[PDB]
Amino acid sequence: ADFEVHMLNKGKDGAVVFEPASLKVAPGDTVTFIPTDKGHNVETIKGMIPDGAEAFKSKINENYKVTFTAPGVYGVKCTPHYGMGMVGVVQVGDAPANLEAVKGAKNPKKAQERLDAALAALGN
Ligand SMILES: [Cu+2]
Repeated sequence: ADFEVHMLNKGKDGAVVFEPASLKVAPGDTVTFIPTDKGHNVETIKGMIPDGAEAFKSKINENYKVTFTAPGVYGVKCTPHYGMGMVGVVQVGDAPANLEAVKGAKNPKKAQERLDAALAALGN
């Protein structure tokens, strides 16, 4: 299955957001990060990707389709807007096994707040 996430200067949750900021998918599903507004990208957050996955980083303004295979939680950021909290979580499967590893990863405050909210929205 294929899902879409919009990269926005602003949205429901305020300044510099992924919409949605949380997404539950199955192994092998894809997510396309869409540069609806200019100036954004998507990058994995260190400490927030499960065993068997590979970190990535898209180019600014790249329409970017990512396959999520290994189960668990994936934290993503927009590289320039990470400090400002432009972050999201993609969760592959239920009962993610890397949850406490990812909860311990270090993030700047606005990012941490939005990451915790996305984790809670996903049932964690
Ligand atoms: Cu951004």
